[PDB]
Amino acid sequence: NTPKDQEIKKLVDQNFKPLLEKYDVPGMAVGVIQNNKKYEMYYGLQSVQDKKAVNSSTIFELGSVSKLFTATAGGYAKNKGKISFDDTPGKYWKELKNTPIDQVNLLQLATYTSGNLALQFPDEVKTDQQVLTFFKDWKPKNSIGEYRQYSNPSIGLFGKVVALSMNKPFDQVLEKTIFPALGLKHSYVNVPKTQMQNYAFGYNQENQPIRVNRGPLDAAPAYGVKSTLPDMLSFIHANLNPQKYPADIQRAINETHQGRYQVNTMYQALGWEEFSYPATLQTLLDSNSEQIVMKPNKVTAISKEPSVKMYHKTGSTNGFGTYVVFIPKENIGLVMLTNKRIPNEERIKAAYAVLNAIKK
Repeated sequence: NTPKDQEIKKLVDQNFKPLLEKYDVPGMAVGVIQNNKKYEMYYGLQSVQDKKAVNSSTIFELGSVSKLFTATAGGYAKNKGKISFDDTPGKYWKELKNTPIDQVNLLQLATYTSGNLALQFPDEVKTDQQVLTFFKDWKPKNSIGEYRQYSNPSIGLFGKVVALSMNKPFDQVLEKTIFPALGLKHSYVNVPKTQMQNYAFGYNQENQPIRVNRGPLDAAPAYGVKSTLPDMLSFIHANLNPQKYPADIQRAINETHQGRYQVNTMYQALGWEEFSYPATLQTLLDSNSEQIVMKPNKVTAISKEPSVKMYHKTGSTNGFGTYVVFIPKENIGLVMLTNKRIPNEERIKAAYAVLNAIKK
């Protein structure tokens, strides 16, 4: 006999701990939640030069996992009657009325099907006026709704519009409404001075300390959130148990679980990627392939609406890596946070190995 917490720690040691030496990663946090029990595993240093250990207070950058909070905020505003996903952005950002982008609906912005939005804002797009000009000069390429092209400006505009519909800045939408509704205590769009001692350095591919800095304000819905391992386990708990939360945030969480279309084996939900469960490892790897992440792909309507499903999301910044995954009917999920990027495939593979080996 070996206690469960030790069995899970041994599986994380076997599958995630070797990644630290393999990719010269300073620090890592891995959390598993199973049947509402949380297991937290911390490795390495949040700051190499300060010899400061990663711990339950360490704040990491979530990168594109930030989009899951934007999606939740959108689900919240929709089920509060503040927006319809059939609305267009010019209904809320009036300067976009009578522009081509005002033909694209909010759901299409949130799920990357406008037809002509690239992965990033151009480097020169920094001010609010440059963002306005960027979207005013947008013209459709592909037929709207036909093609998925993963796009930070696309979901950034969605987040800006959600915020406008709630009459507050997006940072306030998350920090004053969504994070508290989810019970998160150390999640931020802007880390306060009192928490800077807990904000890990990111480390670039030369193991030099860095931190996210760039992009316009309206990129924050795409990659601007920072959080801790306990907070991300609470967020997974909320996604596994939405019925335990008040009606408004319950409905918001459920909105993010609804698949909207497919590209091959991947269901695009709001923020989350969704898959039939059990999913093959290759299905999960394909979601992060160059073909899916970097190129436009024709979308198809959902045919099989999976009763039994799983969800995941990767995220990265220059100096950080994130992976979150959960499986509702196995009552289980996992979060990985690192302060150095490692290949997405390694994150997915390690999590797959751990989750499949944990005893039910």
